[PDB]
Amino acid sequence: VIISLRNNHKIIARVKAFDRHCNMVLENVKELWTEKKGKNVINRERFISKLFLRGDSVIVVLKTP
Amino acid sequence: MKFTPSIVIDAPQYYVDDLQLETESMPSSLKHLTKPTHILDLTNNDLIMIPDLSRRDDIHTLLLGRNNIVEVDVQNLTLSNNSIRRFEDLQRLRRALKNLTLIGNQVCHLANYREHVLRLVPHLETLDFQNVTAE
Amino acid sequence: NGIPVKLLNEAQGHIVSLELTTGATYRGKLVESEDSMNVQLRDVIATEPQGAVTHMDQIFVRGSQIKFIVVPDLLKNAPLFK
Amino acid sequence: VAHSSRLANLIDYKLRVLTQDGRVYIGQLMAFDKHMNLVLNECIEERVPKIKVEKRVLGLTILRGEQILSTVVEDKPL
Amino acid sequence: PVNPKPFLKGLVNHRVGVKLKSTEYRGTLVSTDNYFNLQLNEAEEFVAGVSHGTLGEIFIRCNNVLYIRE
Amino acid sequence: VSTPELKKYMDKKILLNINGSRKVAGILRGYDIFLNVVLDDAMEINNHQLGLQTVIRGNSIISLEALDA
Amino acid sequence: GSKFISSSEDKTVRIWENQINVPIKQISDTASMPFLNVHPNYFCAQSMDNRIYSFSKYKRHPKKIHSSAGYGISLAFSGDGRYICSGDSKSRLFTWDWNTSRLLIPGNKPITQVDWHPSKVICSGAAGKIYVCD
Amino acid sequence: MKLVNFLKKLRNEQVTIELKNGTTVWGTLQSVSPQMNAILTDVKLTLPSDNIASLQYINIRGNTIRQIILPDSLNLDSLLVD
Amino acid sequence: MVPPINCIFNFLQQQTPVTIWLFEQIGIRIKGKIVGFDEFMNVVIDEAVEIPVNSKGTPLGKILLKGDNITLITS
RNA sequence: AAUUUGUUACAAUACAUUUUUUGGCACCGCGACCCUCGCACUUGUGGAGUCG
Repeated sequence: VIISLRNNHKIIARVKAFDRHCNMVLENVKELWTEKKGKNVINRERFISKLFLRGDSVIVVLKTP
Repeated sequence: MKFTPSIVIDAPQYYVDDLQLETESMPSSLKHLTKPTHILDLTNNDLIMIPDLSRRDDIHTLLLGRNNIVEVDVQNLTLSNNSIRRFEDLQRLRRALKNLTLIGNQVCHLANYREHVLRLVPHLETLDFQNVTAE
Repeated sequence: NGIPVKLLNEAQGHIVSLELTTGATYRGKLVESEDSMNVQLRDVIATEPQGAVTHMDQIFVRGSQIKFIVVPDLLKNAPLFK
Repeated sequence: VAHSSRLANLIDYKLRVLTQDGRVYIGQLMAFDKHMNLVLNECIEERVPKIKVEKRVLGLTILRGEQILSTVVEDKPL
Repeated sequence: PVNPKPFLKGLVNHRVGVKLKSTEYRGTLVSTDNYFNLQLNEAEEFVAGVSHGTLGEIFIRCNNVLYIRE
Repeated sequence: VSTPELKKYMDKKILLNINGSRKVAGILRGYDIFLNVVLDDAMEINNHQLGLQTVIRGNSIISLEALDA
Repeated sequence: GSKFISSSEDKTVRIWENQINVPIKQISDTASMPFLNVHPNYFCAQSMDNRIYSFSKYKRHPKKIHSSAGYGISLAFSGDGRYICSGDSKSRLFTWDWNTSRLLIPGNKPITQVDWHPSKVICSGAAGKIYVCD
Repeated sequence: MKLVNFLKKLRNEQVTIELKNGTTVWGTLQSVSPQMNAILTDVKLTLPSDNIASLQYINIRGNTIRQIILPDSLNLDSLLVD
Repeated sequence: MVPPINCIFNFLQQQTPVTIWLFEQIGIRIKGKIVGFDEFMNVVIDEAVEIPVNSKGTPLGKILLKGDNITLITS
């Protein structure tokens, strides 16, 4: 599943935990953003094995079948 | 009476009139202060050389009054009443520094002492409690 | 209950300084304080974040938007802490 | 610095403190809170303009936890 | 007579659009709660009135919401 | 829990300094424990009044500095 | 000392100190202790389902599920299977086991209580009869 | 149910932590509060293209911590048990 | 004293021209008629109109604007 | 020639919608001049003129 986030981070990851706050424990984690000081165009993404996440960050979660 | 870790740990610690530590023949073992002081008072000791410091990012004021400083290995450096004798011995201060005091050092009476300091340590704005002026 | 709150309450009467989220420092006699740091102050100067200062009478401030409060150093002595 | 468990156990230690605006408050923690508000004994706000450390001595300061980011130990007691 | 929560309840299984703290959305509402978190199907991402992408099945977090509309 | 003691400021014109470097004026008519303000209307700071009476939300208030003493 | 001995369905036996009002000693070796009896040697005989111990062992196959101590150091054990298990107190040996005749249900045959006089035995039974064993 | 509990259970772990302002923080979690206030030891602060700054002890606040990057080896199901 | 809740209720009863300001958003305002009431500042407001502020008029339908992002009311 | 028991007090072992921790985040000073000689506990501190 993919998650949109406040800081422009598309978090494509496998969900493990879930709560009232929409905090999440994540496996198989693959974030997507862009380190870019203007004018520039770069698209970057990194793999992380295991990752805890805070809920205020979360804007919209989505499920791609 | 070596400057030791144990010595530093029982030393008066307070907020001065900045965080200051109240303090010896050789400056050593400063690691134990843990870079927690803005000022260190080393007045009235027997240090010969201003050297031996660890990396101390906090330290902005060094009061080194009435010691025996004859050689130099930070915004304010007070060296009043020490033993610096040659203009060339003050050269290492060019690599630092806005407030500098070297009064009561033999070097003071050397011809052109003030102009020499000003040209070699241009970052100093107040020298011996007098404003470095443009002229 | 919060000891900082208590301290603030104690500081009532005294001339506290007071910066907000905006970064607009005030100084004045602390008239009233509440559990939520809802401060009122008298005879209060008001510095702009850029620099300029403005005198004003009886300012109210809501603790939410308060950043930090400076209290006079006499309160250090006694007798809230122990 | 010592290897503490909590903040409460390290009361009265000289503290570096960061806040959301980017200022750095330094001073001894006199008292803590349920919401991490800090009383600081001899507080100095240290700020950095967009160069080199600007410095302001405050005094006894109540500091709101909302704005607090993180606290670090500057030195030992006394 | 019409409060908000009941309106929200009524509007389940119907088209809705959401603005944020900004980008517009467009999708059929699945369900809602007291906190005003959302779950939508056939989500279309109106980037300032420009349907950039069609995500489909989504869950919007409450605090980023601005307003609901048909 | 406790009520904001604004009974001193009741029925006086106040500069409600509000979120986003904005302002409001007007005479104070009421309030609550969340510090929402109900006030008989005035201008937004050259100047232009909107409304007969106005209600400002609690969160939005930076300050409510008294115009009258 | 301990002036009160107690036995509970948590399968412990406590030796109480009443003046201070707290347990002096705990005896956990039982795996509910439904009966005790005081030897007229300053000790106690404690019971459980299959194992009758003593406290300052007694050989028992399953007797599960009262005790009485003669002044001659004979230790009686009433069964719920209707068997009367007599012991010596010193040894732990079981020298006799009897079976009562129910009455004029086979479930109703058991021994609810029992006592010795100040050479005779008196056992109330669940069959609505008292029996006197000589 | 609670992730707080899970967090608490995670003790003595050398972990990276990511903040709302993007600061990467390499340290050993000695403890965490019920409200996610992280208490680290052997700490290393780096920004997301500039030099590093190391520190012995850091108490970071719960509201700031965006993502705690967990250790390499971890049994998650077990942790999730009450 | 006139509480905020009471005021809101009155407004609802009336059905009058309400002009809402947005929290941390200067450029936009809303203009409609209050239909709903909540325990929090949240309400439903049918026949709403989005407005770009004078540093014209834009189309908008029926809306509930969420309580957290409200600032001003007038009715 | 410290140990146990009882009583009293304090502290520790709950939850997201406006005041804290479910975030509205991200992309006076430096040149000049001249005034004041005053025993204190401090927002700040002479004035004219130029530079930022």
